[PDB]
Amino acid sequence: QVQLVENGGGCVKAGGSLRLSCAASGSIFSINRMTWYRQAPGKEREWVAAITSGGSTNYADSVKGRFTISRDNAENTVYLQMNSLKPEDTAVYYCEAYGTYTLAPTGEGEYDDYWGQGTQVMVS
Amino acid sequence: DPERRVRSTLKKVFGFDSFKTPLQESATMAVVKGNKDVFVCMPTGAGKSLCYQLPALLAKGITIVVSPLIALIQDQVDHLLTLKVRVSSLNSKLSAQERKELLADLEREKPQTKILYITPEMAASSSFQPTLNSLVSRHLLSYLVVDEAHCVSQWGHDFRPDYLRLGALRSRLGHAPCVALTATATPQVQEDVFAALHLKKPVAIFKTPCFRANLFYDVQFKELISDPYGNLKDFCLKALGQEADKGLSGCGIVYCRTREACEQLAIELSCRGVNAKAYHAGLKASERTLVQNDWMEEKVPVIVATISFGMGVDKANVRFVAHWNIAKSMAGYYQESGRAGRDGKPSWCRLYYSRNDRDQVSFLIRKEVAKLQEKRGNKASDKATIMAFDALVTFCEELGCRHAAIAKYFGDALPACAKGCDHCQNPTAVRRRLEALERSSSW
Ligand SMILES: [Zn+2]
Repeated sequence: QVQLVENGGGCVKAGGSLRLSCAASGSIFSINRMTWYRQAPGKEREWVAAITSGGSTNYADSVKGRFTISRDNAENTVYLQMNSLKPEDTAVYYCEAYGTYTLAPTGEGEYDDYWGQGTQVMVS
Repeated sequence: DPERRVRSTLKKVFGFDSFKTPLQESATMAVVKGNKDVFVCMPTGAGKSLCYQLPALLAKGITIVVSPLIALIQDQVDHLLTLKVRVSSLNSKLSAQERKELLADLEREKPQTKILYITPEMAASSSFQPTLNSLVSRHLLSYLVVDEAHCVSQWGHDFRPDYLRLGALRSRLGHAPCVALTATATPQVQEDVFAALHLKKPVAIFKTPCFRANLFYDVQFKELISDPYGNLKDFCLKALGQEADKGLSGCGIVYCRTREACEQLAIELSCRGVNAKAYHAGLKASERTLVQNDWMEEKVPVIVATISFGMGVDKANVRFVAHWNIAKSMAGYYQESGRAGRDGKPSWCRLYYSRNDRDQVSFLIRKEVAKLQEKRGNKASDKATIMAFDALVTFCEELGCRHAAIAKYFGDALPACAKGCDHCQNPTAVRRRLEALERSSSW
């Protein structure tokens, strides 16, 4: 099957900046929609921002202009640049691979949704 | 085990000792286990049918097969009957008595019918809803199958509003695994299939790859070529000369847009010492049959043809396929070029690209789209037509593996090109020629 493995979190101070990287493993041809969710402990899962194959992007109101996502098309990897961070933003950050087309040269593939492991993000 | 049964039923009923290919086998096994919806995209002559027919016999209940037209349906039913398999067809080309004989059979606990072929019209009709309702309730539905699945896509060539009801159908038949088949699906068409039919993740996919190791793909720029006619002759001489002892060995096709270009290219080739004859709609039927004959029986090694080249014509030792002019679509180019090397031996596929050609075709596509738009109004397929051409222009004007560009369009994995195109064999020489073209582009 497919691995989503997120990286690039840690502790930083208010006004500071991080850049998260989510790496997608396996025979991936395309992903309809790659989406950033964050889980603040004792709060409901929050939709952050997302990017379509072809690079259309949309962002939660609570993070517009502070955050920006992008895709290394070569790498099948997305990035979330988070600047001007706030204690609000403290959460586990993960990615949803909606409409994930996989395919070997044998001709044998799948089409599925996948979820990431998450990376910890602390803002003091 | 399941393998023991499948092998056994393949042998006892269908007659084969082993599957054609391990892809056909893998599809087949995935449908049998019945945990997943399945998408099967194999070309004509692959035995795509076996992948839902054989699993249907090994299940407890009935397999409904939805096919768009009865011509298609009929071929299958006759063959299944010849195998002594309990098949039936429900259509509106059937007498009320035959219809009602069948509606009745279906309302039995343990019906005679094992496999039911049905048209989309019939599968939606009020006359059938209650029969279906009783079949689900009695847990007699083992599989829903949708053939010509691509018909659900407006971005496919053959859109049917009929097929839009099938998604609702799939939903009602929740407990039942759904198989969708077609020969022809772009990635966009596959995403329309999976969505509109409400298939269930994980959708397992079984897709014969475009890639043929023994074809050598390259593009030449007519603008950067002093003797275009002379370049072509040398290309034909390389391709026809792979057994020097026989002299000329094999045959080849040159494809042109226009008849004038055919006549002319045939004469140019003939003069430079490669005997070539023109094939087009202009000629009388008799001249065509005589030219085709001469090519088929190797009297004349080279045929210069318009898009008219016979569908029923398949020769085994076609050593080269030269497009003098860019084709109307990536699919057309794949199909026309793919007439080469059916005998497994090395063959050459060359596109002669000019921006002037690009512009002439670009326009003619848009003209004939306009003529269809006056007769039946707008369609999202019209956009697909134009993008089918863009993909072939993009093939000509980029750096990258030629086989890989073809595979990306059709939705295959990155293929194993063994220095099997110009770019993979010498990346820098391609950059040279592409740069050279951009110098003429200035102003
Ligand atoms: Zn290549």
